[PDB]
Amino acid sequence: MSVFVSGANGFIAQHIVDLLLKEDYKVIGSARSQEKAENLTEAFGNNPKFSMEVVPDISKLDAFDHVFQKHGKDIKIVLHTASPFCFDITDSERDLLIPAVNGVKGILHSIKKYAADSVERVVLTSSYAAVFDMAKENDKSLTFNEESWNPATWESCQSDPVNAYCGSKKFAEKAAWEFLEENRDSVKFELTAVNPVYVFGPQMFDKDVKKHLNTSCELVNSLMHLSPEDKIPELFGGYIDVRDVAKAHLVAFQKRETIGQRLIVSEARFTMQDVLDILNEDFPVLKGNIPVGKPGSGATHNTLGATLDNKKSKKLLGFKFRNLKETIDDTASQILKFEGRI
Amino acid sequence: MSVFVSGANGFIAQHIVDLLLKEDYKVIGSARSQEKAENLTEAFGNNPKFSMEVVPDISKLDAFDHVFQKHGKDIKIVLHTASPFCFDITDSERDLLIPAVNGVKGILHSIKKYAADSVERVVLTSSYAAVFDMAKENDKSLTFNEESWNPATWESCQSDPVNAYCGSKKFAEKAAWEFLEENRDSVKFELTAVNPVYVFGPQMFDKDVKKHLNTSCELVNSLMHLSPEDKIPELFGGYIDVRDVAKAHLVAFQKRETIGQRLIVSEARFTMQDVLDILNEDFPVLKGNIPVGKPGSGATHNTLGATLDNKKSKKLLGFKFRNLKETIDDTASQILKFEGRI
Repeated sequence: MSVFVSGANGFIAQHIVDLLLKEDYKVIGSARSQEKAENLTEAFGNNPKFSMEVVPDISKLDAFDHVFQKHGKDIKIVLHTASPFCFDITDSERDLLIPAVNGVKGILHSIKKYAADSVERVVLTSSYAAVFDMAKENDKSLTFNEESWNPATWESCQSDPVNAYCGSKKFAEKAAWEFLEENRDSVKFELTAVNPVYVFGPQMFDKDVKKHLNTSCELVNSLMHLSPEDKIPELFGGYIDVRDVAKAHLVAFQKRETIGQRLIVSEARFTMQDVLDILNEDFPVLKGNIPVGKPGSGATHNTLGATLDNKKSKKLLGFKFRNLKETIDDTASQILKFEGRI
Repeated sequence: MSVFVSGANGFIAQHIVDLLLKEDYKVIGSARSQEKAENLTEAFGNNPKFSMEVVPDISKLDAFDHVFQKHGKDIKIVLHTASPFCFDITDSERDLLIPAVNGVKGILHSIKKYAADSVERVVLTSSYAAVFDMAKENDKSLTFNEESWNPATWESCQSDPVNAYCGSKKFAEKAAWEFLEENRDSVKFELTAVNPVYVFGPQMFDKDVKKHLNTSCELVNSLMHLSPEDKIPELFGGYIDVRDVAKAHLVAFQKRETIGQRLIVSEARFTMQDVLDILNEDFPVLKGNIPVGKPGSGATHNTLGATLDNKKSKKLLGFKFRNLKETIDDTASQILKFEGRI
């Protein structure tokens, strides 16, 4: 009853390890170096049921061979949360697209060779970037669901860095499904994809906040630090708390009904205005020091773009998600506690 | 006199090498790998006036020690065009900001250590990203010039990946001027920064087009492959032809008047509509197959944002720049001829 979590030091991944250990699973994780592996096992307080392997570069196809060669008979569940450790914008194909695809193909081929009969479930951390149409998010008449796929092609997505990045998520998820479709009679596992939107919420450990804020929580951090007259960035998307994302990964491998499914983990829509309203209303230390904008004109009070219909995902997952106030509260409070501002 | 060109296989740098050889300089370049080094020397016809050294990682502070130790007495000009390879958007400080700064400090420390009395001129390839205020580029009432610096701070630029990247360019260039200020008595060299906008134009060699289009020319390529009913991306900026950027690097070290200067190399403003108009007007093979948009509504006919005042740079450089028609024509024609469409 052992579970392998790749890139276990990640924002989402640390919460996954946390939940797994609280549910009395044995957990094996990967990090890019011995130091990082040690830091994490120490952070969890040398739990006997938690062990780490070192996997320095997941962009290589043989990266996960040793772990499955050494522990393959013992691993029942694989939660592949790790993404290629770095990328660049020139030669998108060689430096972003190909590594993204191999980053998924490698671990699956490791399973096929050293654990074709023991691994029962694989959950892939995907993204809403593999689902949506970036140019059509603002179209109120449209609806996107679990069956929606990013329309960008291998060639067309290379237009600019942002499109290329979202394209890499599509082709990464596609390679997973393709591997299983073709190797179904050669592997025992079933596959599920978890597709988060913008991920907010507290870091698993308080020390992390200084270095390890993800892209979404960085947006909150910057808002907290803007002057009263500073401009408000224009952003629209779904939001989800990191703990709900972590919980969804467990439900993804635990339930029969999540087999072969893409699960969009999103609670509702937001804009930066919605985040600003919460910051102002909930944090006396910030009130008067940050921008105010136009209170109550964000997506928590209005329909501002395409409908994200993840009712299937919600039904399948079977647990209620944290709202924006709660996730921003926890995110902001943790940063303010790290800054000693209380 | 022997001119050192870091990252000599880059889009701009290949043109710099071409120009230098034509003016009968001896050239030493660097590339991240032996393969790339050998590919470049081959492409230039195994010209014995041109040699290549391997420098895998420019952010390691001893990166360039070997080249300047063995060639320091001979190297009189340094054209630092290389930027860190790879980046990451979660830990922007560790994976983007610090490497950018060290990618500049390293080579300058190498020069101080091994070529303090011989290197006479250093030219840094910086960027208009170090000059502009991204949020104010919109505002017609505002002007940016050679004395303008990106207002983003080390903390504030970390708000998002685009801002972080732009911030990294600021801090890289800042480190260069600071190094010279603090070491003026211990080094001989004078410093010049070249700061390009969006760089369009033909690759030095035709075979490259398949893999090696930079971010800006990738925009042109993507426009050439849109259907008549596709929507056009919304983008505003300055433009410059790659050959003019390359020439400017030579002028930047050849002239006395460019000592201690930041030179913004930009001809005029553009939007994607201006690019579309050129593609439709000059290429029968594209017209009727790509969007038309709203012809003549672009930045070549209208004022659509802040004024880029580089009159000082243009005067100091002393040569006229190619216009948008010219640079897009050459970009598209090379792609079309590579696609056998002519």
